[PDB]
Amino acid sequence: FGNSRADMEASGGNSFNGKGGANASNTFSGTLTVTVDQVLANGNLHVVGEKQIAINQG
Amino acid sequence: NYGYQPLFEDRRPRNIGDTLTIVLQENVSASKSSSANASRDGKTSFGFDTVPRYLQGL
Repeated sequence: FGNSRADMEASGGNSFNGKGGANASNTFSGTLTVTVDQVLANGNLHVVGEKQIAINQG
Repeated sequence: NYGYQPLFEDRRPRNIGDTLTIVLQENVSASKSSSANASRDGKTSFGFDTVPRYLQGL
């Protein structure tokens, strides 16, 4: 053990941090009058409708 | 003719083309964590500050 033959010192480190995420949203509010353009075999009604508003510059 | 229709039974989809309302309500959350540690400390000493004569050679 003389002459620092067995003296030793070591250190080590390892680090990892990952993360992730996502999100989506949508809202819609209004009222629209549509018209029936087809009646299906079970009585369900296909409906289509369009509202066009022009206010000033569009 | 749309066939036989029950009077008091709740309106359910029964055939191809029938509609059904799905209320999407999903809430999933999982987590895990762990750790481990180990430690060891050792100190040792011996000193002869004053050595009597009969012990000198040792």
